[PDB]
Amino acid sequence: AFTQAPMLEQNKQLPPVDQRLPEKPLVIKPIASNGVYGGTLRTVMRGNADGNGILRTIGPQGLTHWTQDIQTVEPYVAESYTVSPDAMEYTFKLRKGMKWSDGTPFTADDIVFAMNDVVLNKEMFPQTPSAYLVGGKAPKVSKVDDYTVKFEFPAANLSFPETLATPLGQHPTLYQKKYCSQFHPAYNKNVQAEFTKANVKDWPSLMRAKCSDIELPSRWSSTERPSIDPWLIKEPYGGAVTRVVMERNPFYWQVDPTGKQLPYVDRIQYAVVSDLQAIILAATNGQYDIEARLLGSDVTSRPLMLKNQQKGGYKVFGQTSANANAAGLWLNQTTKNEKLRKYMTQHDFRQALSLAMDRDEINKVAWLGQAAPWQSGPFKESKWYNEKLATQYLKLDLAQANQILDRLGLTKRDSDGYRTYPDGGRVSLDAIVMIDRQAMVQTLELIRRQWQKAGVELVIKGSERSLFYNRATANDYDISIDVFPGGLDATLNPRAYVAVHPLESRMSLEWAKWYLSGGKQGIEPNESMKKRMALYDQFVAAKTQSQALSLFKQILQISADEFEVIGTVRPAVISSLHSLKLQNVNEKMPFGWPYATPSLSLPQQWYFS
Repeated sequence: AFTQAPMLEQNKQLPPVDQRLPEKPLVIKPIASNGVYGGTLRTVMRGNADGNGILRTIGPQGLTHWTQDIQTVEPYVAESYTVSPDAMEYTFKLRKGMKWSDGTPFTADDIVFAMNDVVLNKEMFPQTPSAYLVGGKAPKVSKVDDYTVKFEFPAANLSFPETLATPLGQHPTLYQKKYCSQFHPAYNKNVQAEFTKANVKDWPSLMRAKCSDIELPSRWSSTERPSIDPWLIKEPYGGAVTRVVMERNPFYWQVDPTGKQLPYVDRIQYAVVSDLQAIILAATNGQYDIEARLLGSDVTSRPLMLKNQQKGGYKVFGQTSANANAAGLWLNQTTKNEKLRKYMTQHDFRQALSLAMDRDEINKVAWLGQAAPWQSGPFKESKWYNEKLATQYLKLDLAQANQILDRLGLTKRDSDGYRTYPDGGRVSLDAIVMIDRQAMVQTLELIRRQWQKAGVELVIKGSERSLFYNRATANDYDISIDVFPGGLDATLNPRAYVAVHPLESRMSLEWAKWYLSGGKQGIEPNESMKKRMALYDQFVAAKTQSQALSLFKQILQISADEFEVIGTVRPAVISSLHSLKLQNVNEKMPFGWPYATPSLSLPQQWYFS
């Protein structure tokens, strides 16, 4: 029934293609055209700790997969799934006859092993990955038959199919029972014997070294770890290698609509390059068939990328980042500065700071005019769009900023012209920033000059990553600048709207610590934030789509009313490229880690014309 790549037909030692495929392979409809076999995809990683560059090239092979427009998911590794009307139980049907890369059967036993003996095993994971929890509670995972697996959660868990389409939700398909059980004491009663050979103290360390985890280097550094990936490691991603090579999985489990077993492309070759400038040089000379991850953020490179398209033989395409803001101001409402805190906690003070900002200037200078003014809210293309959350207080209005600050009682000036607190002291805010993030540093320098005209002093505290994070978790900052997620991914990454992320909800990480500790640690949030946290717990456990929509829209509305975080610009278009010869790249796909882009575009159906 099916056909195969010439390089596999060249291999007389493989089983027949019909026996390498499942009985019912997943049929992949191409982005643009039915493809032809062959070729080597040339791409690039920066340094030797860039393993997600492989994952975002080949794609997580999860139980479900995002649609191209990322509005929902469809069965992927699973042939089909069902959900109970209370949304607590998900049952997945697997593809009979599907095989791992080593030709052995892929069955419910593998999913149940991955969940019950790895993911939910507390020696392996003392903290269970949140992808498999609802309100912090784990499901019961059970084998129904050789090709059916059931997940039973203790509360409704409507987001689970979406979670299973993200890179962090792929554990269910990551662990082959046969191979991995060798390193597990419930199966290998002599496993302690493997420890010294592998230089490990315990079996979780052995399991991580041999069988790995979503983002561990060990995922890509061995050639013997079985997978269901479209290409397989052949020259591995060691810590000092200069190139990685992957080759088609002869047991890949998908066909195109003509019955060709995928992928079309035979091999992927990754250059490992230490200097981002050398990557830009190579890319703008056409040496990569795809680069849609590393170059797109450096707006300084777009002019040369565009100019050299004809010379290099490539096409630039623009992608919309999922992030709502490229460099947003997180205002710390639990700042230890008691005089400042009296104003930081006032909505109108935060409003005044936003009105004193000139986002057109920030865009022109920091982003070469390629971004656009924006606050924190989802984009119009998102079902979560809230006009107020997106666009309030965006236009420069220095007169109104000063009117508000006068009304708040900050009229007395010091000898330098700055406003002072009633009790004395310059109105001054410390902003922490990671020094190597140049556009963010430049953004803060611009805001510093702009806020001077409102009589407010911004003190830039740039540092390397460790001190930047240590300052945040120590509650030692007034402002922190970093991205606002939520343009497209608001429910996946809600950190700007409700203080649930322990490192990044920097309207107050002490508030987040209170939320995550059941109120025993951290600092009790204000009523509007406690209300959102309660709504968020209700949302995660919502029993119907309509209830979930209502609850999360309410969170976004309260966030808009409170105006806790101040956006500068939504990201410029992400400049990506592919060779003109490379077909079936979805140039309309969004950009983002939750969709593992560019692999969202189904690289197994890219092909060379």
